[PDB]
Amino acid sequence: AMLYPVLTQSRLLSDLSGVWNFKLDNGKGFEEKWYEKPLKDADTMPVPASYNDLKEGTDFRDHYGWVFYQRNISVPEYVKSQRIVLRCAAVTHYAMIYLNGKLICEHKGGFLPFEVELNDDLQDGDNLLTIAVNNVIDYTTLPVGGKAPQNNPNFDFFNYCGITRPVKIYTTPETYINDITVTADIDFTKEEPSAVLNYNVEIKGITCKVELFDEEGTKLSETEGSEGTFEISNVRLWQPLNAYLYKIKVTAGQDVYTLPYGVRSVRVDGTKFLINEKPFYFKGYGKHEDTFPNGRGINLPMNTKDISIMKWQHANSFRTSHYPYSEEMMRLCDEEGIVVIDETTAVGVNLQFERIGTFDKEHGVQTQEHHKDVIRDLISRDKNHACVVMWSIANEPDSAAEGAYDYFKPLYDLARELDPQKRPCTLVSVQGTTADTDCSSQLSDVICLNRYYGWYFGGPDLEVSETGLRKELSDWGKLGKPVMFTEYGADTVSGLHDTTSVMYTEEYQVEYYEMNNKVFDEFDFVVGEQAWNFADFATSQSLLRVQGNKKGLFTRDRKPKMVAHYFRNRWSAIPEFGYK
Amino acid sequence: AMLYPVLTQSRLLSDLSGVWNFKLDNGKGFEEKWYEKPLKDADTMPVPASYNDLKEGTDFRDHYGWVFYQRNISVPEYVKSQRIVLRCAAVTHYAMIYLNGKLICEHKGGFLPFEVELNDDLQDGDNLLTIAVNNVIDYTTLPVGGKAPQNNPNFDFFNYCGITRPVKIYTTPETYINDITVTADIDFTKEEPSAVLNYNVEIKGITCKVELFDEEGTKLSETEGSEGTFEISNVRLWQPLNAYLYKIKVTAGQDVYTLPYGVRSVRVDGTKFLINEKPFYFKGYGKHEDTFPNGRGINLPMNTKDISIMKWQHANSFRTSHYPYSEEMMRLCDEEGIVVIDETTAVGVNLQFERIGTFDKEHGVQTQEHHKDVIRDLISRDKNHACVVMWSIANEPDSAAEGAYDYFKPLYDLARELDPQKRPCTLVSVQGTTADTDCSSQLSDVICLNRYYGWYFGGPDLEVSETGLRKELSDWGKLGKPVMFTEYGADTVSGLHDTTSVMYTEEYQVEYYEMNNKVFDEFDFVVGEQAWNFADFATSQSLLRVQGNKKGLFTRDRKPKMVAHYFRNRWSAIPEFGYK
Ligand SMILES: CNc1nc2sc3c(N4CCN([C@@H]5O[C@H](C(=O)O)[C@@H](O)[C@H](O)[C@H]5O)CC4)nnnc3c2c2c1CCCC2
Ligand SMILES: CNc1nc2sc3c(N4CCN([C@@H]5O[C@H](C(=O)O)[C@@H](O)[C@H](O)[C@H]5O)CC4)nnnc3c2c2c1CCCC2
Ligand SMILES: CNc1nc2sc3c(N4CCNCC4)nnnc3c2c2c1CCCC2
Ligand SMILES: CNc1nc2sc3c(N4CCNCC4)nnnc3c2c2c1CCCC2
Repeated sequence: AMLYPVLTQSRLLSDLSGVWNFKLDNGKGFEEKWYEKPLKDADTMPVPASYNDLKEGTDFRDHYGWVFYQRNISVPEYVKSQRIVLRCAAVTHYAMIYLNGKLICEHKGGFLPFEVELNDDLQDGDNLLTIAVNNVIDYTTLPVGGKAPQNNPNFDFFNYCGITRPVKIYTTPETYINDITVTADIDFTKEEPSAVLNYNVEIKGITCKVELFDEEGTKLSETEGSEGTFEISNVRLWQPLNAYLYKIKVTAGQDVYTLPYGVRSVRVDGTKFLINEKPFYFKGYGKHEDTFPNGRGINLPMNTKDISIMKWQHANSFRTSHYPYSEEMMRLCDEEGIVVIDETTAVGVNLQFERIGTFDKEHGVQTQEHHKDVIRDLISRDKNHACVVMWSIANEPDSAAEGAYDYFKPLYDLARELDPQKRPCTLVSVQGTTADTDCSSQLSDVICLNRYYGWYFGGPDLEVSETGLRKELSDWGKLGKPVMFTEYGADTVSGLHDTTSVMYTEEYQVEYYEMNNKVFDEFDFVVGEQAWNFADFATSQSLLRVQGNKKGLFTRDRKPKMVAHYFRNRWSAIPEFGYK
Repeated sequence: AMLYPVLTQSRLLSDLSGVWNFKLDNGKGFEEKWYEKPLKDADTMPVPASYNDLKEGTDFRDHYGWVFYQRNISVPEYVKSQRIVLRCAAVTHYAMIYLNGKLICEHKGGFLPFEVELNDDLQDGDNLLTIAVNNVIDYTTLPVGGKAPQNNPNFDFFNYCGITRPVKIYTTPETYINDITVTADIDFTKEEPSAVLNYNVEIKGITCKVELFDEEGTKLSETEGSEGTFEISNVRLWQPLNAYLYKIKVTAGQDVYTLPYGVRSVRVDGTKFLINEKPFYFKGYGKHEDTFPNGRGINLPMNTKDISIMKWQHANSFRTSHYPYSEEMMRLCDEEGIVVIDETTAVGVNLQFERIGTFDKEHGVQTQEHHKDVIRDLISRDKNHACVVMWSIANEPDSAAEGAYDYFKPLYDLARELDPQKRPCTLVSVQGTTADTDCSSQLSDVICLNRYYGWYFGGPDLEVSETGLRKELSDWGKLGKPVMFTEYGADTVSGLHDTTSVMYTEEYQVEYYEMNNKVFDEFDFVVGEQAWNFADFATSQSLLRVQGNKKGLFTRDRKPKMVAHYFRNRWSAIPEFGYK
């Protein structure tokens, strides 16, 4: 369980972000005890941020192995009173915290938070904090390092690493709040729908009371109970592009924490994805925590810029593509009313492109245990987010291979059981699968395709490509379930133009999406269009990557390609609800 | 009078185009007799083409003065039988032909054809042809060289010079055809309109008979008479975007020449520009004979490409901006059905931007005599072109200054009297004039404005700019005449993009034209929208020119800016006829 550190009367918060000392491991790093003494001949390195692009030459950009972040720490003795904790929101890949020279914590997983307490190794005076980060990826990591001394991603984005998100120090009373959970039942029956919310607070280390406020701070109800309930008639339902967030003050044993919460219902019904009992239609794109020169590092300004562009463009949703995003971005979609598809680090679980099969148990992937710890850690983190309407177990696994069904079912189950809101589960299907062959047809509530008819398939022949896409999508309808496209797009170099289009031209990109959009619009069970990608992003080099991935509607610096004006006009004529 | 040299049973045609010898005058050129001996230490230089960009360094690009083209010539004695003529379709600025060392011809005016006969200095064997070209521009040239050793154009395009169009050698019988003229009267009354055409052939140095064919070569009528007539019931009327061209074989004294001709009526009526008695609406742009690295040189392929793009874009017209275009392009618009506004070299007749006034007679411009010879030479050349529906006496003269009316009336008159079809006359008004102040309000059948509300005026404030444009255009309506915009646009660097537009961005360009187009659409007396410019073109350097003029809808190599897709959608929903 991981609550978002905030400033409360009961808890303090001090950011450690800034320029830290930094050294690339030379192999002999751990041998000598760098985590013991202050790094020598060190380099400077802002935190929070990916370090790959922040220096010059390939030696930083393409480093294999470990790096050492190092910074000094010092708390006021008058604080030992309360509990001292170190929250690392995300260290890409493996983290190893040393204080004063001793290991204190260790973590696997580059995109989710982890904490460690400091009360009993926090010395007096100036303490030597050391965070060593490893970037190696393999068949035991999610995301999955392939075989082709260098990391070779089995995924189409660059392997940005370092202290990707912030490192803070918060405190707490000795017995504290540790995990608040809230769910809602809404009775749309009444012409003025109302709702009953179920609280479930948890403490560790006494009386606990719950206060419920409205948008403006107006209190409206109170109760006591580490597992009580609450009633709200004439309830302001959170809605896509129309967020309403209540707030919640849990006072419990000299400790109080506040939580926003939006009241809405998610439910699949036949070929309809329903939000607050209405037939939604996804409009938006798959995104990437990718900016220059931050790498995958957190970027509050671009977060707001990205959401400003989405509203300008008349979109309503995005998918945390290939990894969970920052907590800040998740809260922002709550405030702004952005429907989010929250997705795990499970990309590259596919060895298809003697031959080893993906789910061979001696020579194939070794990810299921960690895949489970991710599903749990992620749902623990974002369970209370009204923006989250669905979960994505994995992006493009070899889901039509043998071993496939056996791999994923234990993970779907774990997901369906750990979501206090029992939200729809899916996985994003790669090109090649079909209704009959895809283990997703059974395990998933929503069929999410990534199809590229007009690019990989059939490009530059958009007629032949249309025939293919009708044929395949037609078949997908026989499952009687909601199907949305989570990726489709074409690599386009901003600036390349032509009257009779050729591939890579802004005109070819617009035509591609006209064909796909025409076919989408023929099937009432298509409940979503999400283009890949929102914006150009960095990938590993290869002959097929024109200085990265150029499938964005926008450039890496958020300037619109012609296609961005095509979608803005199309999405403006398509409602959040009732499109079918 | 100048007929377009073609291949006829009576006349031969041999192109002299190719790589000629070429030398930049060093001042001492004429002193020594370069036109006498073969140039020494010469350079290579294709003809036909502007020479400025065909070499490296500023020394070619920015040469002040004379250059010497030189090529060898040799005719088969068995030709002396017939008349031998040298037709120079266009030598930019001043031309001076030498044969074997003797001057044979001289010309002023860089954009119209001129010929000279060779029978009596054409030696036997190999003859030394020499064409010396001068690029100097001043208050006595059209276009007008300003005061700010270098040419400073008082016009916004680069001063490309050299043998701009081709040099050929044709022959003729001794008594020959010299100028055919045809006009038409159509009786739209009948439900199957018919027409009577009036021939007017001219010979110099005998029987002459006229044959009339249809599109496919089917003869349909014959007659005799150097000034006879002809009748055609159920006539195929040439029409915008629907050309029908009859042909005409004038056999006369062992000499025959063929001429295409289209039957259509042009007539202004109130606030309506009527073609074949219907209310036309101009759709298109102002263009420039500008390609790389040809300079202003002729370019048959780009001519066809430009016309292909216009049909793709759903345009119907263009203006020979700032100079008459090649004969080939003029014939092409006949074949393809492009309405053309034929315009003279008279740009820069405006000194506004002790102070000298434009039409001061000692210190101002000295162009009226030549301006007249241009009006005559031009109408003599293009009189029979169905594509030509209007004449432009001058682009942006100081038409609201004193002396203005006196300057232009003699030229309007000369124009209105020399057009066998009595076609509408105009001049294109610069920013600043108004209905009351513009000598064009009286002399012109169509008010043609060049306004820049949104750029020079008011940019980046498109609201304030709209208020200005409504205010001014409103007033222009009080004249009860047809008003079309012949220029409006905004400098746009292909590739610069933004969601919240800034000037120079493809998005700002599209918004500019949306505002102007909205206001245009409010006034039923606006009969035309022609954007400036069709494509990016070269200008003299200055702080206000981003590597030339970037106001094109297309780049200099004909690739579309976003705005080119905005117009194509708008023009597709606007008819050639009946828009009002
Ligand atoms: C019709 N038959 C084909 N089907 C396919 S599929 C495929 C392929 N994957 C697709 C799916 N993406 C997904 O989409 C995005 C992207 O690819 O840009 C990624 O950014 C994103 O992270 C990822 O989710 C990951 C990788 N990569 N390369 N070639 C192909 C290919 C080809 C053909 C025909 C021969 C040529 C290649
Ligand atoms: C609203 N008040 C103004 N009005 C005007 S007018 C003007 C100006 N001319 C206009 C008209 N063009 C014509 O249009 C094209 C073009 O300009 O690109 C040319 O290519 C084309 O050959 C030619 O026909 C020739 C030149 N050049 N520079 N500044 C201005 C200016 C300015 C202001 C305010 C201050 C800033 C400058
Ligand atoms: C794991 N992600 C991928 N998935 C796929 S699928 C497919 C294909 N197709 C699919 C349709 N059926 C016929 C064969 N052809 N070539 N490459 C691919 C392909 C690739 C990758 C990533 C590595 C590069 C190629
Ligand atoms: C001959 N072509 C021009 N015409 C014009 S008109 C105008 C203006 N305006 C017009 C509206 N009334 C208020 C003043 N301001 N600045 N420059 C100009 C201007 C220029 C040129 C060419 C040289 C550069 C400037």
